[PDB]
Amino acid sequence: RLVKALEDIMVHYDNTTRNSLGNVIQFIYGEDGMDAAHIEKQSLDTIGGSDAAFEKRYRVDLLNTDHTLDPSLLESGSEILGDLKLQVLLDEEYKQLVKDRKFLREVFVDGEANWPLPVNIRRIIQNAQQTFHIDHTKPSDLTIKDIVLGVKDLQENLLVLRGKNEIIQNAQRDAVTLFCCLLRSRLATRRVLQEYRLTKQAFDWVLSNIEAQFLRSVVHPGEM
Amino acid sequence: KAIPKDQRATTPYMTKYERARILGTRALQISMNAPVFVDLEGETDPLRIAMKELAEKKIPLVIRRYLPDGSFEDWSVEELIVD
Amino acid sequence: IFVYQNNITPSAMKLVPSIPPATIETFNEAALVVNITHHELVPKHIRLSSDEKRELLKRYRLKESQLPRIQRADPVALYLGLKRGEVVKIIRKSETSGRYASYRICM
Amino acid sequence: YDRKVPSPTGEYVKEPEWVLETDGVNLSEVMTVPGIDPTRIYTNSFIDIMEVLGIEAGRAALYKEVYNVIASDGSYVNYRHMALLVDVMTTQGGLTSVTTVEILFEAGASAELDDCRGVSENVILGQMAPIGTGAFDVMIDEESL
Amino acid sequence: GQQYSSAPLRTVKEVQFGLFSPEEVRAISVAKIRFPETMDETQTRAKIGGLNDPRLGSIDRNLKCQTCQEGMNECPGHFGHIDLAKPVFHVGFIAKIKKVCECVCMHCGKLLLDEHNELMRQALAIKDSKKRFAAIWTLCKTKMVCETDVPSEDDPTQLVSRGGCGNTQPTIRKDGLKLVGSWKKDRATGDADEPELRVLSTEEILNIFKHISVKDFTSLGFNEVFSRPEWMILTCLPVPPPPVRPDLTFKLADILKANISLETLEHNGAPHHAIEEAESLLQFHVATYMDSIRARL
Amino acid sequence: GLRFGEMERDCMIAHGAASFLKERLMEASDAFRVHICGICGLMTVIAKLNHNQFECKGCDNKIDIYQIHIPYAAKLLFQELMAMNITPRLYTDRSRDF
Ligand SMILES: [Zn+2]
Ligand SMILES: [Zn+2]
Ligand SMILES: [Zn+2]
Repeated sequence: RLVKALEDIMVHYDNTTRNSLGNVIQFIYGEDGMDAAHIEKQSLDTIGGSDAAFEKRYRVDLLNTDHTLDPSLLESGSEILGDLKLQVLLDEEYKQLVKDRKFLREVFVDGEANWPLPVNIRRIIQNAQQTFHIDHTKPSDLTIKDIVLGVKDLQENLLVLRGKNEIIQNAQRDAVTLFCCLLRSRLATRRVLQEYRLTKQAFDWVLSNIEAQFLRSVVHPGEM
Repeated sequence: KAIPKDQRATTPYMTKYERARILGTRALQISMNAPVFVDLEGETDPLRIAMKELAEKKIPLVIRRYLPDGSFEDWSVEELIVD
Repeated sequence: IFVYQNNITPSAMKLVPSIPPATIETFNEAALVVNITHHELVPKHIRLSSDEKRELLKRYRLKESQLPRIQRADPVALYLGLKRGEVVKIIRKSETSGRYASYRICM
Repeated sequence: YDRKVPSPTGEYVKEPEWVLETDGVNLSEVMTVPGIDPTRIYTNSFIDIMEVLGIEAGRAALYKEVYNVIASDGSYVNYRHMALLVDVMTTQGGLTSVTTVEILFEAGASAELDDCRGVSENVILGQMAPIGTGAFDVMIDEESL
Repeated sequence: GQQYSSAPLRTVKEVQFGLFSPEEVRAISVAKIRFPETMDETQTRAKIGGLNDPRLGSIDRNLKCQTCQEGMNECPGHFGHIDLAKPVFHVGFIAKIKKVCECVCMHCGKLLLDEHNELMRQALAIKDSKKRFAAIWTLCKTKMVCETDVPSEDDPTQLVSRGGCGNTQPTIRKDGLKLVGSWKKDRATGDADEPELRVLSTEEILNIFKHISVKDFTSLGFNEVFSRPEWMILTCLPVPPPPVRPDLTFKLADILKANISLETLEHNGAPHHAIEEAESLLQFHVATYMDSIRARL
Repeated sequence: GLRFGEMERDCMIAHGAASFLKERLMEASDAFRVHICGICGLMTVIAKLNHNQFECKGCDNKIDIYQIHIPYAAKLLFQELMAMNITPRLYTDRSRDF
């Protein structure tokens, strides 16, 4: 009986899910436009943890000698101590990590951090680390702006809906919110330099891959 | 009721279903002695030919995608990204 | 809006749709002792302007009958005083996208 | 019961709470009892959930009844499949259950318009069904060199 | 059929169901089918301009109809017609015809309940046209009068007028292929006991249906273009070509024997009751014809 | 067993295999061809293929016409339904006059 009731629902090339009448059952399939074969359980890091621990891991304060990026992390490290306009960006990234954590604690009241999402970022990073033979003993040549603005730009290309109007834009941004929290938590500045140690070249490859993989997770029109 | 080439809002990636149906329509025609567009660097098997065709982007076909309300977009095989 | 303590009469309640355009809504008090739109399972329902609605339809390219429905006497619809033909946007939390919006049109 | 809740320093902790559980249901009235939290009251009767709190809150109850069934056996099915079901059950605004010549006569008199998207109708007509591989048309690319 | 057609070729994307009005049936006919015979002009075992070739099909090998030619094989079949001396019910809809009858006033043809009622304004709102008919019929089957004045929503000291008439309504019963009305004046007080049974001729039903408002029959699930109520009553009857018949001719024969002799009676002047009984054999043979065409397969 | 029933069909729908589903559930009952008025979708069209004349007597129309191919069973099925005063009208277009 369930097969007879659902048999006609299909995904359409607008990404909507509809019955044989064309009625809308869902405005995007699964609320996220993904195929469930391309989704894996990942932990959303912002959500858990004490407030002290979250601010050791993610806060970069370039105006403070205790709380900046050690210069062994980064080639620019000496030169960014006390720099005021980088610290504006980095404040903006932290404010976004902070909101992220609050948002997610309202979504997941319980605190459950592990949830299926597309694009297994940890395994892309571990690959980048093998593939670029990455020495944990050398500052990286990544810059602050490379990270910060590179991660913002990537979000603009994780596309599930493509319509030029506002409405479709909002839908697009709502579709990709939770993946974008996972993303900003994983590629935040202090993690990229201090935990992952990426180079520029590795980091650039991490991104372009997250993007290809994300795009290949989108469900295909026509699926029943 | 047709949607101009610009302004197209559906994916630029080919879907598994389009891919399957392409390869298979083209191998049907290869199988009935239709002219081939690609170098047979050995292959005798029509599906396999077809796929080399798809890979060299030499399959001159167009996918007409209907939207639920009757309107449609035309995407050429050439242009669809194959991932 | 008129709130009453335990009933109205078969023929009182007949005086209600009665002075168009001006509408009249009745509530038992007990239904109001608790605010149901504060309950965790009830997500945020937002009445769209008739413009909003025009836009919604144009961008999905839908007819009105292709939208999901909410009935006139749905509790939340009573609570927001919706009228037939009006659309709410429902914005819900979602374990797969975090946020998701859907829409129902009143019947 | 244990309830995971953020602690003053930010990490999640257990905090036990007493909870009551009943045989029988009267949601509209028990909701109103002084001393309870009316925002977190529940019942496994998703019909009553829809009658008092509305279609959306019914949808979410219904999902959570179906999920419970599936998980109580110990298995795990991705969200979207049970989401789809539950949407189909609640898109007309209520909870709708999912469980020949004669009929064509009725079609006649009603002026039934068959959309022709199903697999049987397409079979009778000698066609493919606009599903999957049939949900687009393939055409000869006269625009190419 | 390996021969060529300049008519562009396409798949079917929509099927639209309805009924054939008698206009459209006369409209796409070739032949008027009147004699009920195959072959022998007096006595020539060859072909007759009356049933069988009068422009529809052909066994014969002859790549011939009415300048549409092609083989006894790539010919669709063409469609015949037979004008019917009297209206008869379509057997398939007797029970529908009976329920419409129960929702409409049987003198003016106007819906027994309307906007002013309310239990009926909820039934009118229903979207599914099957559940809507269902629901309005449930509210009207009861209604034994065609009101004139009715309490309005508003300040009920006052009444308000509707399309009126005031006539009492039968209680209708099914007695095979005949519908039977029974009128009263009350439910047994003073003023009038003993109903007045009386059969509902096709004739009058068909006439009441033709008087029902587009608004009103739409409200009942019918459609102004594809399906009007009146088309449930046959007046003009489609004659399939020989592709359809593999012994259904033996039965349309017998229709015409009956159509021929209902007309030769109406012609002769002839008693009320003979005309009626010939009317009823017409009906039975038209009904037998289709309840036989439940041969689909 | 050794069949292809309701459940098998459903699996093939899930995979999206429409061509397979059409091949397997067809008739070999041949694809008969037929002309169809585009106004009244009926198989009423008189097709003079040799002098190239196509008319709907009744829709008064010789421009809007199509060809279709359908199983013979279906061409019967439909003429059966016309015999019973039901119109099963085949249109080539979905979205209409509007
Ligand atoms: Zn012919
Ligand atoms: Zn009347
Ligand atoms: Zn026509």
